[PDB]
This record gives sequence, structure tokens and C-alpha cells, in this order.
Amino acid sequence: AVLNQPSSVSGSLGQRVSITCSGSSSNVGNGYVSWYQLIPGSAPRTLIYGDTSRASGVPDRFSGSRSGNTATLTISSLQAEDEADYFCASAEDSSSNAVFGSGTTLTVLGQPKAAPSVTLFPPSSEELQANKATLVCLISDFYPGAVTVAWKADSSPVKAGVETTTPSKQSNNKYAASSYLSLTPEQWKSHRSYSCQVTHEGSTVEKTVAPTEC
Amino acid sequence: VQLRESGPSLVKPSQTLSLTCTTSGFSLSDKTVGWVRQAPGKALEWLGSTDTSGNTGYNPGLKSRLSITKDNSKSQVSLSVSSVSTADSATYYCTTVRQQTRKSCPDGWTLAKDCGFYGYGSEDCYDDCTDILSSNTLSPTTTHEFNVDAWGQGLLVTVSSASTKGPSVFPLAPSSKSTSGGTAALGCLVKDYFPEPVTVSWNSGALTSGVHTFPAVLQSSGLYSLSSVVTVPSSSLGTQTYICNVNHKPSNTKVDKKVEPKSC
Repeated sequence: AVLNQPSSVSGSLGQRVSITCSGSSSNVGNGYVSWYQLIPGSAPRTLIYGDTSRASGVPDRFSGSRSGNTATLTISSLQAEDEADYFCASAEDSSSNAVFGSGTTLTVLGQPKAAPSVTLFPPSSEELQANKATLVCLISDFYPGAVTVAWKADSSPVKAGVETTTPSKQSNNKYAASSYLSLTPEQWKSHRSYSCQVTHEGSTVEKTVAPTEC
Repeated sequence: VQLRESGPSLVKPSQTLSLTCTTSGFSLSDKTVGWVRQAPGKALEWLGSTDTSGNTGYNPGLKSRLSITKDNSKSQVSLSVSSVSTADSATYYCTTVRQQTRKSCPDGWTLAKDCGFYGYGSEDCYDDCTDILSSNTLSPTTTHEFNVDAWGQGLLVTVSSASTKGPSVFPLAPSSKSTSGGTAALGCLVKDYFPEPVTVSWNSGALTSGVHTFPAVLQSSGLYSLSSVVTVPSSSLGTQTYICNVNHKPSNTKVDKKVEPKSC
């Protein structure tokens, strides 16, 4: 069906990393596996085509191999720009029938720890004059990518109205995330203050915003 | 060499999705073209291709529903999927592919083409090309070669009975209490819009440093929302205008929003 790759693979900067792509004789056994790199927000990138041959523009730290019905992608010295998803592909029974692998998410460990900078935005005039209120808690420049966000209304738990994104990198390889509280303009003016509480690495940063003023 | 997908971003169930890839930088009469798609969080899937000889091949599991054509003059490949469902929601990539059916012979033997024989028996392996009529013959070994050469940026297509909806852009103004001395975070809230995607730039691209456009959240309402923030010098909050240029192709909408600083 699909080529069996490992779900995820980890590797620290500089170390060597290997991704396995196991199949059968009719596909991987055909001896012409290809490897592609997918960085979010970028067009997929072809890495290896001729089982071992590098495409144009590919650095030499990438390398391909095959042993029977199991290919292998090997990065010699892992970089930070190498954090991404990696897919193998092979033809089966015909050149117009291609099969891809389950995919593997490569994680580049070893980044410096960083603490989040948090900002909380109250509903705007525009959003209010349209009968809606949304508090926007933005969380940026932190590592590792695992935060806990809590919403409090007058220091009491908000059990509803919260949609939170999973953290994702930014241009500087640090993580960023966002949480939203969606309220009616009556729930906004109801309470004295609201609080977004971001717990990252034993610390909790609480930003507070009040309807009274700013 | 570049590949640009075009078509609808939303398609109702049971209908037919149709895309067109416009090619440049090369001559469509010299390359094969295909279509790859990836459902969110799922693996790549192969659709089909059409080669220099106008011959089209398809994913065996999806052949009955697929239709790929081409016009070498207009430099344009076309895809069509029939009776789509929510499973057909995916990012559709246009690609230049390298398809080769390859015949190879054991060591010591040689193919008819390399012997220089041609004719009706132009597909066998020969012991010695020195004598075609008395040489021993083997059937060749067949290997199928497949590569995606170049990738197009992709086009996200959603399959839903719900209707298109543009975004509301609300400013995330930087208050004198949400500054961080020297730098201040201001942004734009892109609220309630369907389907994906939204892209955000700042000052018409001229502002790039410090920007981060977050992923989109899927509210219980069935609409998507996201925010785009940029951190800027706090001394410039009155002397440099900051405009976020939102873009939502699924509804041919494009918004520009002044983010003005709060009086407080």
C-alpha cells in the first residue's frame, strides 16, 4: 500500500540521522527510490532520485542508499534548517503508478532554551462595534515547543470559548503559539479583568487586560 | 522553470474538482507533468501524469475518477476529479515528473537497441551483437523509474457543502502597557473566514523582520481564524504607519488594515 516509514525521528545538531523506508519487491525492490523534503510554507523539495543520486542544489550531507526492500535517507551533520517532513517514493508495476511512504517528521534538538514573550490583546473597537469580542493571547520566541495556556475571568476558570493552536516555528527557529477567547460584548464588560497564563518551563507569565480601560 | 496551480478553492460534494497548471521556463513538449496531493496530516498521494506522447497514467486506486489532459501550445496541464468527497480535501501540487520504463540485461548480455538491431525483435537481450541471427536471446528485466523533478507551490482545495466566507480584519493595537521597552508587538486578527488559506504581509511586503503569521484555528462555528504579529521599535509607533495586507483567494478578497496605536 504505502511505504512504511517511522512516524518521527530525532537527532541533535551535528549528529547523524537516518530515516528508513521499507516496502516490497514490486516497489522498493525495483531499485529506484526517491526522497523529498517538505518544510511547511515551502514547496516540497526533491532530495534524492536515483536511489543514491542527489538532485540539483542538494548539499552533500544528504545521501541515499538501499538494501533489498528497505531504502534509507542519511543526513551526516544535522542542521537546524533540516527540521522537516521527509517522504520516500517508488514506482510499482509501472512508471505511472507511484507509491509514497507514510512520512517521517524529523526533529532537530539542541536549540537553546528560550522563555516566551506574551502579549494579550483585548477586543478592538471594530470587533466590538460589530457585536463580538475576542481576546488574543500571542506567545512567541520560546523553546521547547510545549506551553500550557490558561484563561481566567476575575481569577476564575474559563471552561469554554477557547481555541488554541499547536506551537509552530518562526523565521528564527523558535516556537510561537496563540490562544483565543471568543466572547460576547456582554461577557467582556461583565468581568473586571481577564488573564492569559502561559506556563513554560516551571514559570507562569500572566498578562491581564481590563474592560474598564486599555 | 515554474508550475502554478489555478482553480477553485472550494468544491461541493458529489461535484467535480478541476484544476489547471500553467507551466513556464521550459517547453511542455519536452517534459512529463503530473499532479500530487496531500491531505492535511496525511501522506503524499499520487494522482496521474501525461507524458510527451500525450499518454496519461493514473493511480490504480483512483483511475476511475481521474481525468488529466494537456495542451502543449497553451503550456497548461489540467486535472479533474469526479464525485469528490471530504476525503478529497488536500493540497494539490503540480509537478514535472521523470517516468521511465527501463529494460536491463544480465551481465555479459546486451539489449537489442544497444546492439543496433531494431525490427520486430527489438526488445530482447543478446549474447553477442556480432551475429544477430545465431546469438542466444534472453527476455529483459523491467524496472520502472519514477521521480518528481520540480514541485509547484500547491493549491489548497476544500470539499464542503458550506459556503465561501471572507475574513473580518480587526487590529491588534499595541497599548502602552503591552510594550516591552524598545520593541512592541502589534498585529491583525483575521477572524471568521472559509475555506483555508489566508496569507498576511505587512506594509506591502516591505516589512519582513519580526513577522510571524500563526496557523489558523478551527472554531466550533466551522470558520477559520488566525493572527499575524510583528515586533517593531516602540519609538516609531507614531512615525511609521503599519498596514497588514491580508489576502484570501478562496473569495478573491484582499484587505489592508491600518493598525493605529492605542491612546493608552
